[PDB]
This record gives sequence, structure tokens and C-alpha cells, in this order.
Amino acid sequence: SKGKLGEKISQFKIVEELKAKGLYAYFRPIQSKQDTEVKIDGRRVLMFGSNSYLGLTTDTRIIKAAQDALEKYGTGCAGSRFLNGTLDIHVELEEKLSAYVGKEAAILFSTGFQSNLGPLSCLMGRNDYILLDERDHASIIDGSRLSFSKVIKYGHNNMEDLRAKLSRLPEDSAKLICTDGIFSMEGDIVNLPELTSIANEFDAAVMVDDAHSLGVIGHKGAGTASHFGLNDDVDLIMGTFSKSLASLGGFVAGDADVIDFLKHNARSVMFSASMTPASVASTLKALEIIQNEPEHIEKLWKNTDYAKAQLLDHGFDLGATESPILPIFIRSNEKTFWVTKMLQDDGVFVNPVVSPAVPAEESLIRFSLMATHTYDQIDEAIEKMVKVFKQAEV
Amino acid sequence: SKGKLGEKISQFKIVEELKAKGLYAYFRPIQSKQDTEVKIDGRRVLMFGSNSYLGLTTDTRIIKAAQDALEKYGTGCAGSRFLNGTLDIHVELEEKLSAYVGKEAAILFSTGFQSNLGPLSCLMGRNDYILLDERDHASIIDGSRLSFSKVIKYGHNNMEDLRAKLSRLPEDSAKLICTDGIFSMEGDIVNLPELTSIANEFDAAVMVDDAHSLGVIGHKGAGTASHFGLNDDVDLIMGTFSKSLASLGGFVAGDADVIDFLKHNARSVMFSASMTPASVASTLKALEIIQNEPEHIEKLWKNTDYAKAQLLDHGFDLGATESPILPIFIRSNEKTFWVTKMLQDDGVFVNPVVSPAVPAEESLIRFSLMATHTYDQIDEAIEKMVKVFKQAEV
Ligand SMILES: Cc1ncc(COP(=O)(O)O)c(CN[C@H](C(=O)O)[C@@H](C)O)c1O
Ligand SMILES: Cc1ncc(COP(=O)(O)O)c(CN[C@H](C(=O)O)[C@@H](C)O)c1O
Repeated sequence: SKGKLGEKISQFKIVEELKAKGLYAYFRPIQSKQDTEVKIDGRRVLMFGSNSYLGLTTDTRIIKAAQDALEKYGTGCAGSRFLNGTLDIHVELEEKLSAYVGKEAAILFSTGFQSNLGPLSCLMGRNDYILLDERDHASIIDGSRLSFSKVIKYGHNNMEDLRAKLSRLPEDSAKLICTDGIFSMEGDIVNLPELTSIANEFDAAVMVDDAHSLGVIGHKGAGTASHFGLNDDVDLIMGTFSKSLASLGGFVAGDADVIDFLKHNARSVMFSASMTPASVASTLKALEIIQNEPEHIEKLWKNTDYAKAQLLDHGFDLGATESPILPIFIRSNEKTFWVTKMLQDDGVFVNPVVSPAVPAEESLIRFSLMATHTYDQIDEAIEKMVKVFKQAEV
Repeated sequence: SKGKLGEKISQFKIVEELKAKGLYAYFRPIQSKQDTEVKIDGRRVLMFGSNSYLGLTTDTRIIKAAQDALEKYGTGCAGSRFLNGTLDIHVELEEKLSAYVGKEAAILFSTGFQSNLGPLSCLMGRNDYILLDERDHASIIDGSRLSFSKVIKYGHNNMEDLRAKLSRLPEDSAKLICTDGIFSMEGDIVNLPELTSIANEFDAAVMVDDAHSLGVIGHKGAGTASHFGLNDDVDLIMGTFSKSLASLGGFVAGDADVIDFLKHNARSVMFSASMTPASVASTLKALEIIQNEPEHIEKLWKNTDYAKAQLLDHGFDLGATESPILPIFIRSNEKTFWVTKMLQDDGVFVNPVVSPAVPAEESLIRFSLMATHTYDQIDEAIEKMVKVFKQAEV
């Protein structure tokens, strides 16, 4: 029955207002591959809003690997990994990821989101604590809320605040610190050296979410611990397959004993169907390409360095990025919606960040690079972004 | 750092004990398609532990649809639906599911699990209530824990308990009742007529999880509301693609206004990458086959009725199933592990249910049918289950 339910959704007017103003730019149906240009309503649009940092969702070797796994294994596993849903290829991908990030063992999950729900829900319990950077990804906060522990947020990359909050806690309690590696809103990197120095002083577990780091930072893209040399100070390396690795799913890697506990105790793997064969095979082939062909990472960074220089040279106000995520400040929700829509209509796809995710005065568009971008495409998008920022009076 | 973390996992000994006793039967790597027989360590095993109720993960039309979508759309969308991760085919599948279950609109999620997290986390808030059957799936409890509401469990299919608990709540509060349609542990059906009569008297929203119901009950498999004629008394129909539909993902269907609110407010869709093209295409083709070819559902039920009769005739103790899930009571955790392993070694795959999921005295194995099972395969598995139950002294 719908009386109270209708009242619960009654105040949510922003979508109807964006649509009626002709500003609504969400859920655009793309008609093509995710690539440097996409097709929407039959036309071509430059894509600067993707997480496919290495451009690999169009790699024919990865497409064929997935098609071959469909041929051999079919469309789905139709069960949980612990029962009837494990394939030989899931185990192969766990062994290959463990080798890649330098850990004993790994467990896959069917999404990146569920990869954070698993360890955050089941390791810390009653009388224990989870410490979260306040800018951590939504799946980390949600995973931590599914624990029976006390969740404490600390200021963004604020090591004095982390240390102070750890200092207040009972000695006879377990603690876990969970952080994004690269944070996707400003593209900044966690202070892993100081965070792990603090974790060691308080004997806190460390988990790093490398969604935006794998294929981006670290030796051969192996992530944030690799970038800092701190593999031995990080208990759990989490990653996703939905960004550089061109697929869907994620993993948690760490010591065999911890991984054995997770794979039998995390509800998000015990009670959810396993990755499809096609996604396992595409992740395996993408992982082989990222390591064997260094050109993908190198050009991602050539594009990132070029576009960042060009944006700063044209006088854009950039956030404190250290990654291929170039946050461009607009500082008005209304201008951010207007710029986003006018750019889409003019052939450029960027992603808006608006209230209530951020304050109006910090509203921005995210311009993300892919290894497959050309300097001509970057130049075309920046020319159009100068024109639209002119029209919008930013 | 690992001192307290090592202490947190120290008491978890059951897996090391099962392995050392030679009883461990979990995470078996299958080397073939999910089918009526699977290959494990090179040998052939009858599969009676699957959720693929219609046998469709091997349908060449569904395999080819997925391979064609890889060819056209690549391996992944690399973003959230609201940004750069919507395809025309996602929208097509939402419109087709809305038509199938008889609702205005639908929103996909990348897993069934995340399909429950979405509506349960974001509709009821502070000062509101979620009412859950105590046997609801883990993803429903977890979704409800991610709300800011008060979560109340009621006794399993206990309508007097549901009504009593609703009666205690403030009138000036929203309420939502969430139930599995078919419950997977005993295979029983929710009392939807009485639950919806109570919901109407208290103006509570109703959500049904039809993971095990789609392709199983209802007209052309359209689920639990369809089975009872109660579409107009159910606000939200949730389903998964990982069972009859042979794929990965799920959806929530309902009124356009409610679905518009969810798709913009559910963290599990705002902050998680969209279904891969291959999985969208396989779900679309499976959905077309389930409706157009009635033989799949009919034979699922011919197999279910045959196997249930044969189990009862051989004197097995069955749970209160109304579905293709045939729960066989063993009532000893040690016998359940032993029977499960001896059956696997002898060529039969069933799924154990043990403490702490259930009391020792209610421990059981689940024997599930698929439309593609033959009566000969059913007979072979029951012959082997009689032999192993003899050896185990059940
Ligand atoms: C009633 C119900 N709802 C939701 C889900 C989650 O849907 P999924 O993410 O697509 O798996 C399941 C999963 N049931 C199986 C289980 O919990 O064993 C799982 C393996 O598919 C379920 O049984
Ligand atoms: C830091 C981080 N962790 C975990 C996840 C979840 O991984 P997924 O389930 O594979 O998507 C994301 C998703 N980031 C994107 C986002 O939140 O917009 C999402 C679309 O992929 C992320 O940015």
C-alpha cells in the first residue's frame, strides 16, 4: 500500500525540475561500445566521463576471451562460489591477482561494491572499531555499517585526526582502517606511509580500496601499496574489475588465513551468485595485457599530463588530483548542471558532482582520461569546454 | 598490522577441520558449463545443487546473444547507470521486465544482492519501520540494516506476529514489509494474500523478492504476485537474473515515481558499475524464451513432481516445499557434511544446510530440479542418495 510511501518520495523534486528545464543529462542510453567516442541518439560524443582508464573494453583479444568463455562455460554459474558456483577460471583469476598485488591469496566478488561489503562486514565485531577516511567510497561506509563494530570517520587524509581517534580507543579491541587508494572525487592519493605508520603503532589492520589505482599507479599498475613500497604494511588489498580491467566484479587479496575466513564468512560472497564466465575471462585477459604491454599505462599518463597542463594553461581551476581524474571546479550547482548538459549537447561527456554530495561552492565536473584518447580529442573537448564555460559565465 | 586481526579469525576452525577429515566439499572448481552434469577434476557429476531452474545457461541462443552483445558493446560499461554506464539494451530490459511483471517501470542492478540493498536502504528512514520475515534472504536483512529505519523481524510466515508488531507502531510513521516469495531453505511460499491484507489495513508498502519465483511460479513464470493475482497489492517486485534467467544482475519493478526515486537515491545503483552488455543480452534472450516456450516451466514441474514423489516413496523426510527446491532432512551437522562429501565423491552434487544457519536437528541437504534434468538422472541420483544415507546411518 502506498499512502506513507508516496509521502516518503514526495519531496524529491530535483529530477522533475532538471527534466522540465531541459537540463537532465543522466541515464543517457549509449548505443555503442564504451570508447573515446560513444553514440547517443545516433550522434557521436567524446567520452571524458569513463572509468575505463586503459581503453580496454574495446580490445578484441579481451572480447574474444569473453566470447570463448561463453562458448565453453555458458552464460552464468547459477550459484554461490562455496556451493555450485566456482569455476576453475575463478580460481585461476584469484591466483593471478594474488601474484599481481603480491599477496598469498584472493577471493573474488561479483561486484566491486560487494568486495568492500565482505571484509568490512565480518572482520571487526562487537567491541571493535572501523576507522574510515570521511571521503571513502559509499561501498566502504555501507560495508562498515553492516559490521557489528563501531564505525568512526576521520578527516580526509588527516593523519593527526586518525591518530587522535585511535588513541581514545580501548587497547583490548581490534581496529581496522579502510581507505580509498586514489579517491575519485578529487583524484588524490591516500597518505599511505603515515597511515600505515599509525596503524603499526596501534596494531590496526589496514585495508586499501584500489578501484581507481589498479592499472593506474604502482609497478605495472599493481596499485597503491605497490606505489609506496608498503605491501608488507597493508593487510588487505581490495580492487574492482569495472575500471582499468574493463569488466565487472572485484576481489580482496591478503594472507591465506584471513582470505579463508572471508570467503566462508562474508555474506556478500556466501549469498550472491559468482561472476559470469565471460567477466572472469575478460578480467584475466585484461590483467595479462596490463602487465605485458606497458604502453597502455604510459599513454594513460601521457594523456593525463597533457590534458592537465592544457586545462591549467586555459585557466581552469583544478582540484588536488594525482591521477587521470581531473576535477574542474564550477562552484554553483545550477552552473554545473547547465555546463554538463550544454557540453553533452555539444558532443562532450563529463560527470557532474553537485549537492548534496558536495557543497554548492565545491560543485565540479570530472574529466577523466583513457589510454586510447588522442591529443586531438583532448584539444576538441577543451575547445568546447572553454566555449561552454564562456556561455555559462564561469 | 595483524595482531588483533589474527585474534579475530583464530576461533574459526571448522574449515581446517573439514579439510583435515577429508569432508571439505566447498568451492569445488567446475570445469564445464553449469548443466545437469558438470565436470570436476575431470570426472562427471550430476548437478542437483543449482539455481538454474530452466537449464538455460547452456541454451545456444542465449550464448549467441551474449557473444553478439560483446561484439557490439564490448566487455563492460565502466560507469554507473546515471552517468556513463547506461546502454539502450539496459533500458530495453527494464521496459521488458516491467511488462513481464505488470508494473510501470523497473531499475536494474548489477547483482540480485544489490537489488535488495537499493530499495531497503533508501525508502524507509528515521522514525520509519521495515518489517522482515525472519527467514528473509541475507541481502534483505543487509539492505534493511543500511536504512536509517528500525528493522523488526516477524515469525516465519506468521501473520498474527506481523499484524501484532505493526499494531504497536506509531500511526505517523511509514512502514515497509519485505518478504521472499519462495524461501530457498525449505522452498515454501509466502502467505501473500494475508500479508497484503494486513499491509492494506496498516498502509504498509509491500516488497516481494522473487529470486526463486521468476521462471518458476506465476503466469509464464512472472512470480509470486502473479501466482496469487495480487499485482495491485504489491508495491515493489524485486527479482534476480542469476537463477532461471541464467545470468547475473537483478531488478526492482514498481510505480514510475517510486522507481524514479530509487534509481536516483539507491547507493547500490548510484555507486556501482552497470551490468555488462553480455549479461543484459543473455537476460533479454532468456526472458523471451521463458515466455515464448512454455515447455521449460512445464518440465521443471514434471521433474519436480516426479522427484518429490520418488523421494517420499523411498522414505526421505522432506521439508514443507512448494517449489523445485526439495529439502531433505538429515538432523546432524556431522552426517550432513559426511553425506554431502560421499555423494560428491559418488557423482551427485547437493547443497548442505548446517549450523550456524540452522540447528543441528534441522540440518538438511537441498536437492533442486532443472527443466533439463531427465527422469533417468533423477533416478540415478536418488539410487546413490539411498546408498549414501544407508552408509551414513540416516
Ligand atoms: C531470495 C534471494 N534474494 C536475493 C538473492 C541475491 O541474488 P544474487 O546476487 O543474484 O545471487 C538470492 C541469492 N541466492 C543464492 C544464495 O544465497 O545462495 C545466490 C547464490 O544466488 C536469493 O536467494
Ligand atoms: C573507490 C571505489 N570502490 C568501490 C567501488 C565499487 O566498484 P563497482 O561495484 O565495481 O562499481 C567504486 C565504484 N566507483 C564508481 C562510482 O561509484 O561511480 C562505479 C560506477 O564503478 C569505487 O570508486
